[PDB]
Amino acid sequence: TDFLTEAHLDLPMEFESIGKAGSRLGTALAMAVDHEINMVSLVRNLEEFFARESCGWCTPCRDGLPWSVKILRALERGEGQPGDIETLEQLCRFLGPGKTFCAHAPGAVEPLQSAIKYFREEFEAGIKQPFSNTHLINGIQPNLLK
Amino acid sequence: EPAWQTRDHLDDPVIGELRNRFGPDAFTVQATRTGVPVVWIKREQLLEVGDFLKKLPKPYVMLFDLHGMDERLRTHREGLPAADFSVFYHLISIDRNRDIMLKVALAENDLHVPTFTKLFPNANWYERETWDLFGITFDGHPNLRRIMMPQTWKGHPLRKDYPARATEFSPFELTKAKQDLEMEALTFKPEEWGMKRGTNEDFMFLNLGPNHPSAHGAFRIVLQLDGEEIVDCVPDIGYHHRGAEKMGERQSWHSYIPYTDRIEYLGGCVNEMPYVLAVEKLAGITVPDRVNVIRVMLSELFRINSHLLYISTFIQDVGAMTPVFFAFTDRQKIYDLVEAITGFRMHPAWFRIGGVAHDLPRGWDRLLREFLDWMPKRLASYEKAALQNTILKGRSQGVAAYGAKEALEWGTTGAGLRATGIDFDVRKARPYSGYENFDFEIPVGGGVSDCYTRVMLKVEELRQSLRILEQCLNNMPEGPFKADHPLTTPPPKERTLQHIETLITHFLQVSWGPVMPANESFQMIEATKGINSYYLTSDGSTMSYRTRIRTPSYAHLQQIPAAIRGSLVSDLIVYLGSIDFVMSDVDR
Amino acid sequence: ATIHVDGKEYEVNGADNLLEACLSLGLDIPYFCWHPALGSVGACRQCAVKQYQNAEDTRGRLVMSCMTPASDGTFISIDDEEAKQFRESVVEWLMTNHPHDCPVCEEGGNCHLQDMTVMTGHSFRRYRFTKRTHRNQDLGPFISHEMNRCIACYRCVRYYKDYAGGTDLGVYGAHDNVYFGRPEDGTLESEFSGNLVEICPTGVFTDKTHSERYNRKWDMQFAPSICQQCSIGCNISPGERYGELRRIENRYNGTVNHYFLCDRGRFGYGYVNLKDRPRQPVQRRGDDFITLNAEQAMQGAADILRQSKKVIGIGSPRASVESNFALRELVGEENFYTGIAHGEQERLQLALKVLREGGIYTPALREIESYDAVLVLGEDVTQTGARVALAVRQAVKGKAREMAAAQKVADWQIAAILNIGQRAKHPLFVTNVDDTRLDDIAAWTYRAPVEDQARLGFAIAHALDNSAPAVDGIEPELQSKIDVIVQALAGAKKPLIISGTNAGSLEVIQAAANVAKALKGRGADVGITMIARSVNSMGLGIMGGGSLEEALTELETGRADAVVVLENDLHRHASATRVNAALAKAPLVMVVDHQRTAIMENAHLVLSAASFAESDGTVINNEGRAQRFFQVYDPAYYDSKTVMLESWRWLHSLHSTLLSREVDWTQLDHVIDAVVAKIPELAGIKDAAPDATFRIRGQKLAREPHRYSGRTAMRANISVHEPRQPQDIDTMFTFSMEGNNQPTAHRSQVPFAWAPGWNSPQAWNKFQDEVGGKLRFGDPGVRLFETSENGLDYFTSVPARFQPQDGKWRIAPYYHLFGSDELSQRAPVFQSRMPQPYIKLNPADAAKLGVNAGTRVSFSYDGNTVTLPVEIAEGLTAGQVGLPMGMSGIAPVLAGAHLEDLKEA
Ligand code: SF4
Ligand code: SF4
Ligand code: SF4
Ligand code: SF4
Ligand code: FES
Ligand SMILES: [Ca+2]
Repeated sequence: TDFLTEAHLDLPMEFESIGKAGSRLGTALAMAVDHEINMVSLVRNLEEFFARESCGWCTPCRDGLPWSVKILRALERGEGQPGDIETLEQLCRFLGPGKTFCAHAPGAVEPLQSAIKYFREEFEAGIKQPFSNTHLINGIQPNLLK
Repeated sequence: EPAWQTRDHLDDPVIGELRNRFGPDAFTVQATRTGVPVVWIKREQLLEVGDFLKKLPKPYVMLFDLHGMDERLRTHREGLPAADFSVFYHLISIDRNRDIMLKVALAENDLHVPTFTKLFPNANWYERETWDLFGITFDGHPNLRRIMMPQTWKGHPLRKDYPARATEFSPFELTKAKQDLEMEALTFKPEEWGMKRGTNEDFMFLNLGPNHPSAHGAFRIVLQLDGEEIVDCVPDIGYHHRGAEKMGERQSWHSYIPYTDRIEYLGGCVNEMPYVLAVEKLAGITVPDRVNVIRVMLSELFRINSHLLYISTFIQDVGAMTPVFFAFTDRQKIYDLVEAITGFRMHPAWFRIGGVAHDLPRGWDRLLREFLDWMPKRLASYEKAALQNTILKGRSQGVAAYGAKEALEWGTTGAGLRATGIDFDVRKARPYSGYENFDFEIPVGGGVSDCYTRVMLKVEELRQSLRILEQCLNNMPEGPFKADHPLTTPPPKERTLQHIETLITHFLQVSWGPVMPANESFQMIEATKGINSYYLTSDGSTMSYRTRIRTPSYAHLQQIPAAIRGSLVSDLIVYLGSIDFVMSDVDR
Repeated sequence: ATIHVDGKEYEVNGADNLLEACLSLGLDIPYFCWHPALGSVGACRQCAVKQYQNAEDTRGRLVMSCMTPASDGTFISIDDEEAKQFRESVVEWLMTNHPHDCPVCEEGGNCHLQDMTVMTGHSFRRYRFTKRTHRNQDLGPFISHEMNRCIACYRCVRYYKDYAGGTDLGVYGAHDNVYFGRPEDGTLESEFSGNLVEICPTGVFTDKTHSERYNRKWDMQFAPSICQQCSIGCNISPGERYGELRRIENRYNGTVNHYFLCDRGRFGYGYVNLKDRPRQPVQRRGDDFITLNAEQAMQGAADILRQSKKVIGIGSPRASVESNFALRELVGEENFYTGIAHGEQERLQLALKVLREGGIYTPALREIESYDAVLVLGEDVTQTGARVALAVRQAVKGKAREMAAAQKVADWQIAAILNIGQRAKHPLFVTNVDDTRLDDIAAWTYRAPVEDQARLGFAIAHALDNSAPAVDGIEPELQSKIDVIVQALAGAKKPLIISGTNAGSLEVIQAAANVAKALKGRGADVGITMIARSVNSMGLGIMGGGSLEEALTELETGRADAVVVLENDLHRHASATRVNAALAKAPLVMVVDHQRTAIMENAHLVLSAASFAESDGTVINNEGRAQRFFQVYDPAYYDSKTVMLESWRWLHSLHSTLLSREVDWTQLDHVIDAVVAKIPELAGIKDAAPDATFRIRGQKLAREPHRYSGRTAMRANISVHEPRQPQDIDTMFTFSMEGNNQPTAHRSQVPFAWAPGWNSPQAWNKFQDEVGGKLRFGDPGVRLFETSENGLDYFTSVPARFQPQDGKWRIAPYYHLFGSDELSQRAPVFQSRMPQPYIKLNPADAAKLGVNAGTRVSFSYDGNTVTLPVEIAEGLTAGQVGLPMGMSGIAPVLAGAHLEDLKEA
C-alpha cells in the first residue's frame, strides 16, 4: 500500500476514503514509520521483498523490480546517478495495473511512488556521482551527447 | 512539424492552379518526403499540363529531371494509380523557387508516352536514357536510340527482371565489337545519328574519341565540318556507364555510400551529402549541429579541391602548363587535411546515415590553419600568372556564349547558370546541412556565360569556400558526431563495443541493413559542377527500390551542340575545358 | 468482426485474438511469448497495444493484443506513444541481463529478440548494474544450451510439454532466476525436440550440428525441398554454404508439417556431407578404378548395354518418380522391377488400394488434428512416421478444446483450455508388439503379435457391423476391451484409423480397412491413414513393377545379363548372400547412387547420382500427395571435377546414347511430361510445381538472400577469377541473389522466409494468408487421387491366433527414429544418438534359455549367425524375439519373419 503522511491520519479507514487519498485500505493493519527511519532504506527493504517474491511469469515485475532494487541500493550507499529517480518513476508508471500479469507488481510499486512523492528529498540525497555507463576505449573517440 | 515529415503539399498554389485549369479528378496528389508536390497525371493530358506549367505567371522554366520507374515489384503503392511502369518529370520554377514532380502511369504492354522535347529540349537525352534503360517508347522523338548502352544491346538494364551482375566475358563479342569499331569508320551513315545533309561534297567528318587524354574522361564526338566551322555535332556518351543506379537497387542503404563517392569522382564528400540527406529524410533523422558543420567543412574542402583541378585543367587546355603543378601542390595540402580527418584522399566514404564515421581527430585545426594561410597567395599568383594573360583571354572570352534562356531550357546549373546572371544556388535558395549559419556570397555573372566568365566565377566560388572554411574553423560546436536516432548507421562505436542493445542495432544494421519505411525522398545540393540530386524510393526494405541520380554534367554535355554550332574546333576544346564536367558524372 | 487500428477499419475473424488478427493484416506488433501453434498466455507483455472503449475515447488502456479477442467494433492503437514506450521498456527490461554475445551467438542474423529490439527502436543502454548469469546444461547431440540469453518467454516449455508431450523439460527456480531446461544433464528425450531451435526466440537452444559448421542465415543458399527420411513428406528448407549442406530449416506447409519437423528430418541430413560419396563416374578395369567424365561414361555404358541381351532395372523408394520412370524407360516396363521385397510390395499395394479404392477419405497431416478418436493398428507411429504422432497428440487434446468451447472460452486462450480439460482426452487406442511413445496419452495399449493385432481389428470391425467377418476364440477380458474400443469409435463424430506397412503384416492392413469400412457403413466421417516406409514408397507402388526377388531370379537363372540399380542398397530388401551371389554372377552391374553402398565393390559401373540437395524431382508421400523438391546448390561450383548429375538425367542420357548414339542429358519438364503421358495415374505430378518457365513479373525465384556475402572471395583461393553463375535450366529457381523472394509473390514454393525487420522464422507470418493458416496462394503439392465413390468389400481372411513354436522365434520389429532409415544412419551425428542394438526377450523366454539382461546370444538367419546382447522386454509376448529393424545388419524385411537356433554365445 502507498505511504501516507501525518495529515492523512484523520480520515476514516474505509475502502473509498483511503482510495481517494491515493492509497489502498488493504488489510487495514497499518504500520507507523518514525523520523529515525530513512525512507530510502525502508523502500529498499520493501522492494527487495517484492523483487524476490516475483513469480517470474511476466517481464515488467520480473525484470523491473530488481532494477529498482539496484537503484535503491545505490541511493542508500550514496552512489546514485542522474536519471535514477526518473527511472524509478517510469518503473512505477509501467508496472501499474494491466501492464503486468497479476496485481503483485502494482502493489510493489505503490510504496515506491508514494515515498518518492512525499519524501523526494531523501531520494535526491543519494545521487552523488555523475552518470557513467561506459568506460573509455583507447583509440575510439566517444560520441559526446549533449 | 519536422523537415522530413510526409507532406502532400496541397497548400502549394500550383495544385490549386491545376485544379482550376484541369478539374479536380484529372490527377492524383501523392504524399511523399521529397519536399515537392508529386502529381500523377494521365498520359493523354501530359503535354497540356506541361504547357500550362510553362505558361504560368511565374513559370516552371527548367526540366530538372526526366526518368522512368519499374513499379511491378513495388508492394507498398497505397494511394497510387495502377502502374506497371511510370515516368516522372521534375520541373523547377526559379521565380517561385518551387518544384513539381509529374508522374505518368503506364501499363506493361502500352509502354509509350508523348515526347516532352517540344516543351523542353533536354528531354531528348532524358527520354533516350529512359528508353535505353526501361524500354519506354517516346512518340515523336527525333532519334530515339540507346544512349548509355551500345546500339546492339538486348533488353533494358533498369527493368526489375534484368539481372544486375556482369555476364561471362567472351573474347568473341570483344572481337565483334572491335570489327564494329573498325568498320564504323568506313560504313558511317549520317542519318542514324540524327544528322542531316550527309555530303554538299564539302562536309568533313571527324571523331574526337573514344579516348581522350584528359581528366574529364574519354568520350566521342562526331564533328561535321565546313572548313573549320562546326555545322553539326552529335556526342557519343555512355562509354563510362557503371550502372550506379542499378547498384543502388543492389546494395543496402549503408553499403551504397562508397558508390555515391564515385559519381563525380573529384567531389567526394560533396557527392556523399545528397544521398545521406535523402536517406536521413527516409529514416526521419535530424542530425545535430556539429554534424552539419563537419559535413559543410568537408564539402567545402572538396569543392576547393575540385575547383583548383578545374582552373588548372582549363589553364593547361589554354596552353600554360605550370599552374597545374602548383594547383596539385595545393590539392596535396587539401588532401593532407582530408587524409587526417577521413583516412582517405579521393573517395573518403566518410559521411554516414545520421552523421559521420568518426569524430574529428585531435589537431585538425592546425592543418586547416596551415591550408587557410597557404591558399590565398597561391590563388593570387595563379590569377596574375595565367588568368590575366591576354593570350588566355583571347582563347576564352566570347567562346561558346549563351544567355539565361538557353541555360534555362537546357537545365544548365552551377557556374554557367550564374554566369548568365540568374542567382540560383542551392545553398541559399533551398538551404541544407546548416548552410544558413554561414556568411558567404554567391557570385553571379553579367548575363553572358563565357568560358572566361565561368572560370572567373569558379575562382570567386573558391574564395567564398575559403571564407566558409574560416568560419568553420573559428566556430565549432562541441557536440556529437552522430545523431541519437535508432536508425543512425552504424551506432557510436564505443557503445557498440560495450552495450548489448547498441551491439544488436549495429549487428542488424551492418548485416541485413537498416530498415527504411516505405516512402520517397529527394535531396538536391549545389555540387562542385552544378546541382546534384538523389531521388530515393524505399519499398520498406533494407535496400533502395529505386535510386535516381541527377547530375549536372549530363545537362551540360547535352547543351554542347546548341552553344558550339558555327564555331571552330579549338573553340570546342576550350568549351570542353570550361564546362567543368567528368564523364563518370555524365554516365553514372 | 470489425476492428479499427490507428483510425483504419479492418475486417477480421472474431474468434481470433488481436495479435494474430493484426499480424494477418500486415501490421507489425512485437511479440515473444505467443506462437500461432501454441496459443496465447500473456507472459512476455511485449505485444501491448492501447485499447479504447469506443470511437470517442482518448485515454484508453494498455492491453496485451495476444490476450484480447478481436471482437466486433474493437478500437485499438499500435502506434500510440504510451504503447510504443511500454514496448520499448519491455525490450529494455529484457536487455538488462542479456549477455554481450551476438558475435559468438548462433542465433545472430536469425534472432527474433534482435529483430524486436530493432523494431521497438531501443538502442541506448542506461542500465549500469550487473547482469545475472546461468550455468548451461548438456542437452544431447542436437541441441546446445545457453541460458544466459533467455528472456523467460516460456515458449520452450509450452511447446515441449503442452504441445509435443515431452516430459524432461521444465521451468525451475523463481523471480529473475527462472531456468529453462532439464532437471539434470542428459539428452532431450522428445522425438520433436529439434523444433526448440525455431521455437526459442533467442539463442538458448541452438542447432549443435549446424554449430559445428556455423554460418549466418544471409550466407546460406536455400531451396524448397522435401525431407527424404520417411514417407510423411514434411517440407524443408535445406541451406548450404561452401558446397556442404549446413542446415535443415522447417519450411511452412499449411497442409502438411506446418511449423514442426521431427528430429530425424531436422538432424539426419549429415550423410550429404560424407566424404566417401561418389563424386564422378568410376569404372573398374580388372582390380583398378578409372574416373570418367559424363560423356565417356555414357558412351561406354551404352556400348556395353547394347552388346548385352537383356537389361533389367531395380528402382528404389528412395529415388524420385522421374528417376524411377527413367529407369523403367531405359530397360523397359516388362524388365523393370521395384527394388523392394515381395511381401513389402504386397503390403504397399494393399495400402495403396485401400487409399485410392477404399472409398474412405485419407486426411493430410494437418487434418489429422481434427479427428476425435484414433485407432492405431500395428504402426509404431512415433518411430516411423513421428509427425503423425505429433498430430495425433493434438487430435487427442481436441476433447479439452471441445469442453472449453462449450464454456465459451476462446480457442487461443490455451491455459484456460488446459485448465478446463484437466485430463479428459479423445480416445486413443494403439496396438503394437510392445510399448509405444503414444502410451502416455493412449486410452488403451494392446501389446500383442501382429496376427493378434489383426484379430483385434477384425473383431472390432465385426462388433461395429455384423456383415464383417467374425473372430472366434476371443477371451472375455479382450472382448470387454474390444467393446470399450467399439463404444468409443461408434460414438465418435470423426474416427481415424491409422495403419501402415511397417508392422509387416498384410492382415493388419486388411483389419484397418475393415474397421474403416464398418465405420463408413454407419454414416461416420471416418478417415484412414497409411504409413509407408520411405520417401517415395507410394510413388514406386503406383508405378509398380516386379519385386526384388523376381529380379534376383532373373539374374540368377542367367537370362538377364545387365542390371541397373538405382539408389538402392539391396541388402535392406533381401538377404545379403543372395544379392551378392546374383551380382557376382551378373556380367554387368551398373549402380546409379549418391552414397557409397555395399554393392559398389561388385559394380562394374558406378554413376555419381545426386542426393536430394543436388537434384530436382517429385516424391509421393503416404497421403498420396505429389511434392516437388528442388536442387539446393551446384556441386560443380566449388570443385569443378565433380560430375554428379540427377539420376533421371543419367538414365535419360543413357537411353538416348543407347538409341541414337548421342548424348542428350534432358530437361526436367520433359521427364515430367513423359511420366504423365505414359503413366496416367501419375498425371498429378505435372501440377505439383510450375515449370521452369515460371516467372514472378519476369524474374526467377532467388535461392539465396539479398545480403549474400563473399561472392568475390569464396572461390578466390582456387582462382581469383570469379566463375560464371550456375545455370538452372531445370526449374524456376536461380542459383543466385538475382531473383524474387517477396512474401506477396504469387507462388507456392518458398525457399526461405525473410521480410524486412523479420529475420527470424517469424517471417513465415508474412508469407501466410493468415498466421497459422496456409501459404498466401495455397500450399504446394497436389493429391494424385480423390476419394473413390465405392469402397472395397470386407476382407474375410481372418488370421489365426499366434502359437509359439519351439526353436522358431517370430521376429517382432522395433523401429527407431534414429536408426531405422538408412541415409539417416549414415549421418555421423546419429552415431551419438544411436542406441546400442539390443535383442528383446520375454522374461519367460529368457528364463527358459537361461540368459539374463545384457548377455550375448547368437541367432542364425539365412545360414549366418550373429550375436546381440539381451534386453528384457516385459510387454513382448512369448514366442517372439525383438529386433531393431533397419540397423547395421538387420534388414527391415526381417520384420514378421521367423528365426532359428537362438543360443547363448
Ligand atoms: S506481476 Fe504477478 S504474474 Fe507478473 S511476474 Fe510478478 S508475481 Fe508473477
Ligand atoms: S540471442 Fe539474439 S540478442 Fe541474444 S546474443 Fe544471441 S543474437 Fe544477440
Ligand atoms: S529458453 Fe528460449 S523459449 Fe525458453 S523461455 Fe527462454 S527465451 Fe523463451
Ligand atoms: S516425420 Fe518423416 S518426413 Fe517428416 S521430418 Fe520426420 S523423417 Fe522427415
Ligand atoms: S505475445 Fe502477448 S504478452 Fe507475450
Ligand atoms: Ca538441376
